[PDB]
Amino acid sequence: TLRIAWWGGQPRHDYTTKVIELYEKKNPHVHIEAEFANWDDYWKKLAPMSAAGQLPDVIQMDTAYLAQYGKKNQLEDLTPYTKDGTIDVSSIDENMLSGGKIDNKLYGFTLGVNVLSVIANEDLLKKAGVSINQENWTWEDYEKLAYDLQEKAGVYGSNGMHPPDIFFPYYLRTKGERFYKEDGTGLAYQDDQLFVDYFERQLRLVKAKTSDFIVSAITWNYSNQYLGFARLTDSPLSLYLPPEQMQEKALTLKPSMLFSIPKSSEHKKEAAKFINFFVNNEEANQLIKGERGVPVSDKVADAIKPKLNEEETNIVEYVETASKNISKADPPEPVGSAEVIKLLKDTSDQILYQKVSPEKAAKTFRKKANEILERN
Repeated sequence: TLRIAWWGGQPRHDYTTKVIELYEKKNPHVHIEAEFANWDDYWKKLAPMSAAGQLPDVIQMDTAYLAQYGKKNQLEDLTPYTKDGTIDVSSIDENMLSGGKIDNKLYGFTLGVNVLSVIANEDLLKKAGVSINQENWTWEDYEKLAYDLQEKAGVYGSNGMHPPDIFFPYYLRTKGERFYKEDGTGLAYQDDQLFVDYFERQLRLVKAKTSDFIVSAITWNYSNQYLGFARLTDSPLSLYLPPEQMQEKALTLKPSMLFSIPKSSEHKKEAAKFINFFVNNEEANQLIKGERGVPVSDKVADAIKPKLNEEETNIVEYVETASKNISKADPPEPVGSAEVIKLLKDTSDQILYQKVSPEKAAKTFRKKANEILERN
């Protein structure tokens, strides 16, 4: 047998089960045993197995945990299986895969990509008499919009860019900088005024009447999350490119999730054959239909687009457009990023809700973050 595991909701469980049944029909000698759970319970399951050396042969993995599990050669490098043909990448661009690489080894194979977006309620934009020119609106343009939306529609401008470990790095990209060094040993940006300018704008918005409720004309999220909001909201919603991405190509092709193979598996070829099937089989992807993010193969993408309805189509058309003006994905979050993230959240509300000056909070943050990461 081959063991396979993932997290998600019940719709995902249902079609993933159907994908596995299809695989077994086409591969009778391979039985698959599935385990699955919501996000929280899933890591609860996988964490003890990781160190006990008994993970499933195919592991659904998240970028924020890839570096941790890839410790001490615990994950199998997938790069050679892309080279011997086990995993076909002839229709998968490199730019879909780099969010799963650490030190030039592919510890996770990306199953789908997401792109940050400003998701807007069209009825509430109209009500306030405002609109978004997504191709080149600026951060100043966004702040105006949030103010205008409140005083002319009584609705929040936005949920707010939460959390800060996602949208401060986005801000940095809009200014041509980066949060993590690619090698994960420290923060890349060195100019504390980037930090100051980010959290001063957060101050202005949070202390304003203009500050989830999207079912708030505006919500900040990854593109995949639009499906939930668009199905929930009777108003029409649209994905817009976020402010000031054009100049430095601030958006990236973020792995929604990845498949990995643990080095302890005794079924690596069969595991990799399943991953190849998952990302390249047209029939399987008529069942997945983009729910795990935009498919990485342009052949699979072409194959499912006719079947997608309005909301799913909006996502694919958003990602396809954004993807022509992107920068290189971040590597998986480095070990100790959990501490950095907690430090950033704690520093955020010392700024927003205590009177901690952003200039003081800035150097102080950068200080301790670099000491966390310095351990590599």
